Amino acid sequence: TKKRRNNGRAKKGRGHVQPIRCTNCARCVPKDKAIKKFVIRNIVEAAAVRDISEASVFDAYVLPKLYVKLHYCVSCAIHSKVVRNRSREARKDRTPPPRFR
Amino acid sequence: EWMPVTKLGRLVKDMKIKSLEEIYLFSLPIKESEIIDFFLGASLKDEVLKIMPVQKQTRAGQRTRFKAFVAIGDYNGHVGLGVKCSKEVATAIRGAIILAKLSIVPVRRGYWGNKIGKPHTVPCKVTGRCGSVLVRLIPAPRGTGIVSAPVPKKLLMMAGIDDCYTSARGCTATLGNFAKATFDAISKTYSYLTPDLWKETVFTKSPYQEFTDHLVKT
Amino acid sequence: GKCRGLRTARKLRSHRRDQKWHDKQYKKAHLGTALKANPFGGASHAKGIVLEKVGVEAKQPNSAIRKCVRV
Amino acid sequence: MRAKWRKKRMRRLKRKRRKMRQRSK
Amino acid sequence: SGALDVLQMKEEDVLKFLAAGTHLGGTNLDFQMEQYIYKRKSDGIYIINLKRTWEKLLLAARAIVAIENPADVSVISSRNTGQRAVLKFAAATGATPIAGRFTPGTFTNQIQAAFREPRLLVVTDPRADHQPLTEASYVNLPTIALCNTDSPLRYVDIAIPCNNKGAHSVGLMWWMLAREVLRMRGTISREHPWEVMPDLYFYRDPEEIEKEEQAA
Amino acid sequence: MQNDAGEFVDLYVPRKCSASNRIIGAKDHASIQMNVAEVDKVTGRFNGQFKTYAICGAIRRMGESDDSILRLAKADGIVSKNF
Amino acid sequence: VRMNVLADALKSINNAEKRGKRQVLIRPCSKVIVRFLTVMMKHGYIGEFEIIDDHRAGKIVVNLTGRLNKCGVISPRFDVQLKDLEKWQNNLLPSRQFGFIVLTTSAGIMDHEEARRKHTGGKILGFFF
Amino acid sequence: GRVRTKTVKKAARVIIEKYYTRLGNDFHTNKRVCEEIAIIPSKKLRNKIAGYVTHLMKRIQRGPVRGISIKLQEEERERRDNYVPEVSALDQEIIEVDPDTKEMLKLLDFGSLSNLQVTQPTVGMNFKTPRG
RNA sequence: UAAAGUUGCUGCAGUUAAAAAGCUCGUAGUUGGAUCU
RNA sequence: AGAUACCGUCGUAGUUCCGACCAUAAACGAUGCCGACCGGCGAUGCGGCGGCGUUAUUCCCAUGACCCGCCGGGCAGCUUCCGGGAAACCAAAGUCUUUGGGUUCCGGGGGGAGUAUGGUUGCAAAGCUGAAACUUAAAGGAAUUGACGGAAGGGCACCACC
Ligand SMILES: [Mg+2]
Ligand SMILES: [Mg+2]
Ligand SMILES: [Mg+2]
Ligand SMILES: [Mg+2]
Ligand SMILES: [Mg+2]
Ligand SMILES: [Mg+2]
Ligand SMILES: [Mg+2]
Ligand SMILES: [Mg+2]
Ligand SMILES: [Mg+2]
Ligand SMILES: [Mg+2]
Ligand SMILES: [Mg+2]
Ligand SMILES: [Mg+2]
Ligand SMILES: [Mg+2]
Ligand SMILES: [Mg+2]
Ligand SMILES: [Mg+2]
Ligand SMILES: [Mg+2]
Ligand SMILES: [Mg+2]
Ligand SMILES: [Mg+2]
Ligand SMILES: [Mg+2]
Ligand SMILES: [Mg+2]
Ligand SMILES: [Mg+2]
Ligand SMILES: [Mg+2]
Ligand SMILES: [Mg+2]
Ligand SMILES: [Mg+2]
Ligand SMILES: [Mg+2]
Ligand SMILES: [Mg+2]
Ligand SMILES: [Mg+2]
Ligand SMILES: [Zn+2]
Repeated sequence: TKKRRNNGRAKKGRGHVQPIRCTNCARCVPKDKAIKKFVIRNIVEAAAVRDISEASVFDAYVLPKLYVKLHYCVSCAIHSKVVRNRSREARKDRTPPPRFR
Repeated sequence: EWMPVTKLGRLVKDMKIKSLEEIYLFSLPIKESEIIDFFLGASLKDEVLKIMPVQKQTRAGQRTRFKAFVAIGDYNGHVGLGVKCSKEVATAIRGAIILAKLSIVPVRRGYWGNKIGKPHTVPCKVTGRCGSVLVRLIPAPRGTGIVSAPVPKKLLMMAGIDDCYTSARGCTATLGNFAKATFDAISKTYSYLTPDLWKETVFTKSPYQEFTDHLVKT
Repeated sequence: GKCRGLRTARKLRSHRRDQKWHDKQYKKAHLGTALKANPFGGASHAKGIVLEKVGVEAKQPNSAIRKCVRV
Repeated sequence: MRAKWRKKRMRRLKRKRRKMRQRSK
Repeated sequence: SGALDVLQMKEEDVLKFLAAGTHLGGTNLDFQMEQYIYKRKSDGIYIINLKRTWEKLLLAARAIVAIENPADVSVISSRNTGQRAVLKFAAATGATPIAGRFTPGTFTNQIQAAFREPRLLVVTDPRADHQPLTEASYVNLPTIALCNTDSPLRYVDIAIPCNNKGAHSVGLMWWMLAREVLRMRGTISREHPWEVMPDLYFYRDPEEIEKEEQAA
Repeated sequence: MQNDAGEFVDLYVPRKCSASNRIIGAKDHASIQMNVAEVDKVTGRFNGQFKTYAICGAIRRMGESDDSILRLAKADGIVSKNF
Repeated sequence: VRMNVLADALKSINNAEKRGKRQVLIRPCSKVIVRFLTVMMKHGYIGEFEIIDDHRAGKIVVNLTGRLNKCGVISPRFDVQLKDLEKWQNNLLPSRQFGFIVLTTSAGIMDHEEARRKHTGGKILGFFF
Repeated sequence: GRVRTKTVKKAARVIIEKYYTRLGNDFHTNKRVCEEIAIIPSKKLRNKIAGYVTHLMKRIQRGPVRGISIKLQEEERERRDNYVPEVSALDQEIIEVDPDTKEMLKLLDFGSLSNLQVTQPTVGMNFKTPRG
């Protein structure tokens, strides 16, 4: 009984895809199958922003951002709750979750 | 006493429709069981084919219901089949009889060789499908009789077929599918375009359109 | 699929002859090992000398002692 | 028993037979 | 219109169509709605051939008139824009209106209070009145629809290629259909314009109601 | 249809679809029997005569009943030739 | 590659008949195809057809009447004697009141009944009913 | 919680449907009318029905309700629905059309209309949402 | 022997129930486009 | 409890290149190849054709970047009562009792068993071909209702907590 039409990966019209290493557990997982996440955040947190803005020697000095690409295997993605199981009808929906308010 | 709730029932009760073939011509769905009793009447005979217990698993234990298969016919060109599931056997049998006489179709009968006298066999080879069950009916010479399994034979006799050859494939131990496949095969006799039906059709007034003024009154 | 040429009789016959050997009963009847292993040798009946009396325990879920003889 | 380990056990038994059942013998 | 001069479209009808915008379609075109289209202009908007629209409207009127009992025709609207037009059409012609929600099983469940057995069905939008359309296939019910450039035609027998989005267009289509039906019946005449104006069939838009309430 | 003696032997004669010539069965509940009124060429009022069309449910499910009805009306002269 | 032209033409005709089409385009043309279509048309199953003549193998446009249930081809073309015709009639035809088996005989391409009248055998091409 | 069970709501709706004229916005007059017209074998049930009837009457006075409809209200809505402007909104001294619309009208021998005014079409063809 | 359309030429199957060679080339075999009164 | 495991520190063959062997993978789309026919929709990669209008090559064509379309192969996606199937599902897994376009390989209830033996290839590990005696009434596929889960998300309770 096939669970998904695409076999859970994005491989179409090719034979092999080079594997990458899970950020959490260092497992070898094919790149197309792995769960990718691009994280752009601030180096200093919310309170640290106000604490630092007064102690800076510059005027309106913009704090640098942190850019990270994260790769997860299925087990780590499920356990960390970045990915959850869905209903049989809702599995087909592949629209990203409405994070934009 | 019968009080119809549809236009067709009111027309049939008020003696505006002569025969059931008028209803069959316009493919009007039948929603009241009393129409068939009005037309076919005493010629209808029914027979219970199977009583099957089914069970649904619950927290406290299994819940059992009984399903009745009833075939009906007048042995003179009309045949019907009905299935009904209930808690009690008698209620299921009554429901199956009602549902069987509701879904009654006419049967077309043809000849095998020389066309002398009344028709005795199927016009041609007809196939019916249900689940994995496939049933094939083939015309037979006069006096041959019905060469089939006991289950299709009852439906063929109730339809009014005298002679026929029968083939069957699939898991025929499923009595419901076995009966429904041959019922479909019998129903497909009037849906086959033979060269003697090539004449252009002359249309006629529909009973709804013909008796609209009488329907307005009642 | 199957070959439907007009000159394919040899292929069809050879294939059927070779694929009849995958039938359990045909191979059992035509191989000769079963006939060799059959104590009767193909006979309907046989005559023997009773060596002794034995009791065989009935398989579960039945419980009994079936009386048999070694001959 | 897992089929992979059953196959490995069969292979090891066959190798043991081959060592014991020498072609010279 | 069998090429009859009496049934030809006049200039005032063309002006009404142009003002209501019935000739303006959507950006998408259905593959079975392509014989009623004329040409796709820039910005992706499709233009509808008004002569074919008039032909389809006259054919629908001929189909409606052929029914003896006027009450056997059911007119159904689900969207709010068509409800007032359907009610006015039913009042002027004698049909049975269904404005708002359509209850499933109306044509099939014979023990319900609202069980009906119409002989003809007229709808405002196949994509919005799909539920009444689907139940027509169960009881041998012919259907008439006001379709658009992108509209499915399953179970639709007579499709009138108009613009069913704007309130003015829907009201004008219903008013013209009622006028044609009445003129074919032999109730009003073709020699003088109809007494009622086509603005009685338009959607009220309670914002407009509030604006008019405070006019004086 | 009939025997050697010529006597007709059938329960009824089913009607065929006007679009595809297929037989409309007794259990085909998606079939339509539609009537189109005829008008007088002089006045344009209802003549009292009508033309009858029959469409099977298979065509209707295909969404091809609109074109079939249009062509049938054009053939009968109800719809203008320069449609 | 394409190895039978009559098979392709008959399959196209049958598929177009199932879909309720009014006309069918079949290419390439062949005189065997023309004979088969003529045999079918003489019994009123298809109707008039027109041969479009390009300079390479031609094409045919066939009108449909909706009277055709099944038209098919038999491969390979088996030799049929006059005493073995009844078996093919029983196997392939739906009834004994309608349907025709098409044969190519030394007299020409005809149906099984016309071959019985002329007392000749041949090779089976196809059937239609 | 003070949610009313369906019995109270059904009785109140039927009472308002049948006797809309006799009711008002006063709880005590409503509860005196209810015992006159309806048979309630309980005092608390009668009080609940009257208290819901008063709330529903206030809601009706504010505007139309999703449920019941009064015959007088329906007739008055007909009068509000026969509103007719003095002039037709379709009547325009100038109607703007695109050149393709003018060609379509011309093909139907309607190119002689004076109300038509040809407007310049948009120069750029960009009518699709940017994919992304 | 029929039942067995469970040896299937008529007439069986090969995604998940038993099953299509890891892939390609290729001899024999099988099959092969129209057209001549 | 016990770890000869999962965890942590080291660490030998190996992991890297050249030359000889080995020919096995859930080597999978668990779906042979060639050809014909049979519904829509929007994208996408390559080539070609046509057309308002923005940009760069300071001017001009012309050529690049966009925009709107058409044709042909290709990887796919959505939808459909085209039709199939036990169903899951499939525009092929359709055009099959209305059964024949050509052709190759290949299966015959579950185990014994891909085992023994013979043959053959390899340095070896092993690869290919490949049984029987005997044993058994089921093994298995898809889906449905329950019960469980050291699975996910909600709700309620001073016989729960705060
Ligand atoms: Mg699973
Ligand atoms: Mg490739
Ligand atoms: Mg791979
Ligand atoms: Mg993934
Ligand atoms: Mg069994
Ligand atoms: Mg065995
Ligand atoms: Mg016991
Ligand atoms: Mg046997
Ligand atoms: Mg047999
Ligand atoms: Mg056997
Ligand atoms: Mg057979
Ligand atoms: Mg089998
Ligand atoms: Mg398998
Ligand atoms: Mg493969
Ligand atoms: Mg060769
Ligand atoms: Mg040749
Ligand atoms: Mg392998
Ligand atoms: Mg794979
Ligand atoms: Mg494989
Ligand atoms: Mg493309
Ligand atoms: Mg490319
Ligand atoms: Mg390009
Ligand atoms: Mg077959
Ligand atoms: Mg086996
Ligand atoms: Mg037992
Ligand atoms: Mg406690
Ligand atoms: Mg506490
Ligand atoms: Zn991981």
